[PDB]
Amino acid sequence: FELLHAPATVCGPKKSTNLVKNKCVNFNFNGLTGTGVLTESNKKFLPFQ
Amino acid sequence: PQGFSALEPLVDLPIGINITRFQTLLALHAAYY
Repeated sequence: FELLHAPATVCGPKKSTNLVKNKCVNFNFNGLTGTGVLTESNKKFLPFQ
Repeated sequence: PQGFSALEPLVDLPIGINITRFQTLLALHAAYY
């Protein structure tokens, strides 16, 4: 094991559960975390957003 | 030209080196800014 400056390119496996909609949920998106209701929407995002 | 346009990311690299110079590698067989 070697760790000098940038330990952000060799990590362990990452899990991904199922998704649900229209119900309160405590979510964790790419590190962004909160509580809400995840309902599909219409807003348009540019491919890097 | 005196217009407007935005710029989008392409390539993020975790290379993380200590840079204090810059150069260009151009062919040799109307310029840049």
